Amino acid sequence: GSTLRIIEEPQRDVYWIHMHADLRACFSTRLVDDITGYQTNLGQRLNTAGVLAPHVVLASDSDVFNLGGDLALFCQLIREGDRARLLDYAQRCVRGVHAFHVGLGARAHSIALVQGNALGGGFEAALSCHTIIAEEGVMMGLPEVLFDLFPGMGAYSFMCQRISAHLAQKIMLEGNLYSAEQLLGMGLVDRVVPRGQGVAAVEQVIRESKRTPHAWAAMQQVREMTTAVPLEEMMRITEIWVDTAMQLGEKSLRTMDRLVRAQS
Amino acid sequence: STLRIIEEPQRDVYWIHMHADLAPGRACFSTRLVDDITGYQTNLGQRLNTAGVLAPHVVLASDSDVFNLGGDLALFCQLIREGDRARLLDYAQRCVRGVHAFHVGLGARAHSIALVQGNALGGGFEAALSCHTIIAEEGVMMGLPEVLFDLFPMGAYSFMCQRISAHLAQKIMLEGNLYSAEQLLGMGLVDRVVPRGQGVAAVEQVIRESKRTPHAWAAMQQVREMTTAVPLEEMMRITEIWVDTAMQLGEKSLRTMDRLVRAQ
Amino acid sequence: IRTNISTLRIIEEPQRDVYWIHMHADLGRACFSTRLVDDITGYQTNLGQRLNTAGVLAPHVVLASDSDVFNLGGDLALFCQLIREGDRARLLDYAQRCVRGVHAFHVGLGARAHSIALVQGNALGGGFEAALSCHTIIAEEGVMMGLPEVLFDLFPMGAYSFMCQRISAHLAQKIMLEGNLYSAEQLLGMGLVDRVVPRGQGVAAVEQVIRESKRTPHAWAAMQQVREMTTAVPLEEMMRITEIWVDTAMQLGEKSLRTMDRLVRAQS
Repeated sequence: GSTLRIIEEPQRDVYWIHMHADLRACFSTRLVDDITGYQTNLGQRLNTAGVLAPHVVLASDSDVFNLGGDLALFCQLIREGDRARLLDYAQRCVRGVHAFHVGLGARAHSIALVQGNALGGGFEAALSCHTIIAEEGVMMGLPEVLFDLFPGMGAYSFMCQRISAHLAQKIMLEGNLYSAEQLLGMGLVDRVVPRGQGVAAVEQVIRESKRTPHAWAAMQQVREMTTAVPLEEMMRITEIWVDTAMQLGEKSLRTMDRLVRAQS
Repeated sequence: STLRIIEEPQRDVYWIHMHADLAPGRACFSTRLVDDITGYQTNLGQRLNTAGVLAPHVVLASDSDVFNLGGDLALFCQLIREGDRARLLDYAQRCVRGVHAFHVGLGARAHSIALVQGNALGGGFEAALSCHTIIAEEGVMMGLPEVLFDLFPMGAYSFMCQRISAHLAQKIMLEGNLYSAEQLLGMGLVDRVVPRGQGVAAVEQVIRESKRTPHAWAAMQQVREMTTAVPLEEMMRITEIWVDTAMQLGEKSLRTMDRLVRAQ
Repeated sequence: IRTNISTLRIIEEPQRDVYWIHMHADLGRACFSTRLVDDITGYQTNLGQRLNTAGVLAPHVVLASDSDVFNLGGDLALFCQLIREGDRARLLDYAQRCVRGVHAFHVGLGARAHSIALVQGNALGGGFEAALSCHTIIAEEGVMMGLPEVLFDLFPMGAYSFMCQRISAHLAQKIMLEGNLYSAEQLLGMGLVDRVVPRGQGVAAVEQVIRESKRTPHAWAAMQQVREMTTAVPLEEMMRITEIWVDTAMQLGEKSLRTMDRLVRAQS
């Protein structure tokens, strides 16, 4: 769990997950394992304690939110032809984001606090939460498509919850980066605040939300039988993602190599 | 006794005016009102089918200074304090049958039109959303403020998702805000907004337009049935969720509901 | 099993896997005549087969028009003839053929192709639906689109299915029933079209979409696979809707039929 800085507030049942406590700021296998590990642990305690409508905040201790998938790993596994290991990584990432999407199995309120740039998997992670709070500037998008890498952490599924299937498709293929304000007008982020005011915004959401715990839980039950993204669906999409990733040529791999270096 | 019905078999237009019995009490969905509405719906629907009338029109309106204040809070408090889940569930199921009937045109592929000339809160707002066309007069306020005392909203979510994103629908349902007709129009939650006292004229305009394309309307309804229509069974599973949550309302929520009844 | 595919003017660029289909090369009114529909479906199958065999990744197919309008929709003259003769069989056959044509664009000819509709003239009824079936719609200023046929009680195919991909089910219904015509600008703000450009700049706009899109072939193919298992409109669904369409069409009254008669003459 060295990759995470955890702050737990049992009294009010608010829990903070800070990524990149070990520090590129990406979803390394260690970070993914640490996140899923904590999600499972926290979810178990919440269930066992019978807590109603807990809040879980996803944040970052880095100057960026999260740069997405572990491109260095992708290049290694693709060049080695290790589909099995790549698929496993993808599935673990999906379990992570889906957990936020369904409230860790504890009907929790997941809040993404984006105070830096969120690219690829990073943007997907934010979209997996119930509420997205971003500061100015910040920059969010899936530019990885520009070297022909299909987004692999539920971008389409999560976006369709907020926008049309067609627009979601356009955004995913275009490879553009959007400002927090642009995303707000697009309905992809919920609140935009000045720099350094992110945490304050999160507290506002919590305070307002904590006044309707049963209503929240009920809403979550309804989502579960209606609009919720099925984990089984996301897994079938990971098969598509891995198959496409494994077909990346050296041009793409080399570009990914250069990106890692520039960011690292 | 709770309804003032005006039938025009000449042009197959049927007006349902709620709250005819008050002409003194609370303008809400009392058990009697719900029974009266569902009873008439079933009767009219069967009559229309037997007569084979194509694309009839049914208008939901109110004779009170408000459209409808929603669920019978006075009843809820009684049943909740008595622990009578059976009766509460039965009430909920009857309400769902009523709103779903409007949604599917009474089983006669009719055109449901909600004429909202007064405030529509909770169930009242949901009733309007269950119709195919919502006509509101300037100044009118609609919303689901009951969530503020932790009472989950019926078919609100189901109906809203027909007009807006699942994400936005969820946010609206949990915020507990009231919206003006003007705002609702820009949000896509109401279809037409006209000056006070012009509501009926607006309804007649919709009727005239629609009556000029009966076969096309019937076809559209057939398509809806095999695509986007909200399943009755789905709404009936949601009632289970609703009752389970309602039965857990604390004393403070009950007192708040008590006061609201008195005030209204 | 290849076979012969003059209602179309085809321009193929295998050098870059781009293929242009220009409707109304034979030009009566610029609508979906039985001849045009057969020409389109025939070419779609031929090209699709070639693309599949070649294993080409993310080919582009452009639907355009050589007429001053994009497409006026269904063959009203044919409808009136069949309806008055009570020939449901032939009417249904026509509808199903149209559905196969539009669905093919929707699913990229079964070769994961990127379908682009270049609308430089009015697109009515089937014409508007045809554009909505594509993945990208590029329109020029001044162009009007809509489904005014509903006005004489003719139900719009897959218009509803295709619109629900871009807008709410509720708004789709209203647009489907109102019978209004919308400008390219209006459609853009509504999310029903993707880009609006000045007159005569349509082709340039298409080239721009293609040039940029060609940088992400594998990504496109993957997206199409996801669409297939999630939000793509099933051919089965459209076929069931054709039954509803024909049953309604066969019930058109004298007034409607006469209105259709005059429309054909006016447009012709």
